[PDB]
Amino acid sequence: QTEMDKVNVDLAAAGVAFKERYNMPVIAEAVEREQPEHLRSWFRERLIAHRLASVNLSRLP
Amino acid sequence: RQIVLDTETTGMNQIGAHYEGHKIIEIGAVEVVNRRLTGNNFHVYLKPDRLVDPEAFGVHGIADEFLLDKPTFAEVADEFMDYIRGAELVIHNAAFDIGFMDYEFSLLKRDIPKTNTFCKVTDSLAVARKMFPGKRNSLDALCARYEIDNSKRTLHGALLDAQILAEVYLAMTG
Ligand SMILES: [Ca+2]
Repeated sequence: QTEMDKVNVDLAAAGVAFKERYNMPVIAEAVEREQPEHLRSWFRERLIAHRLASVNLSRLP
Repeated sequence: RQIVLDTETTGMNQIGAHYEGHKIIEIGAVEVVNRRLTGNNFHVYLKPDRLVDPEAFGVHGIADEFLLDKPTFAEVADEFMDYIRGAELVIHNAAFDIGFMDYEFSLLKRDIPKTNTFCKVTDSLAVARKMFPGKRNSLDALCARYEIDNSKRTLHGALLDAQILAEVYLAMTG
């Protein structure tokens, strides 16, 4: 159940990427409350991995 | 063994095939044996292969960048198939989920027959509609009705709905 919390961290941390498309209601500060300090170390890296992902978006080929 | 499922997708189509042009992003299923939770829950994430629908995003918050490293339906095709093959599929508005499931199955081009041929598809909405005719029978509606909390749950996503649906299912058939 340990990774059950961990996997949710990646979910919330992905909301920061939607900032590049703020055409819809997206509370970027909501993730700051949903993500406790107990996972700040993981969230820190999550931001790096996600901020680089929004650059390429998806890209299948 | 009873299987409760809730499949989150990249939005739905209002016209024509509600699954055409869309993909599955999250699969959440819970296992119920002897009216008790065994803990054998199946929670996996899939590839969107496209952009998440604006409406779906506001529903429970899901970003495309989150389903990037996650595997696709092709990586868990047999895995999920064996998990539900020859079992009872309790879903809310089965026409939605099953439609997407079979859709993805055909995309694999493995001659895989419709899920309804190897699994007993039973809709919980139909049951609720018979019990409460003309009343709101949504998951949140039934949740509040049977005094079940779906807000203070750690499980986020399809797994959340699946868990709730399981409780509702057992409550109605209790
Ligand atoms: Ca759901």
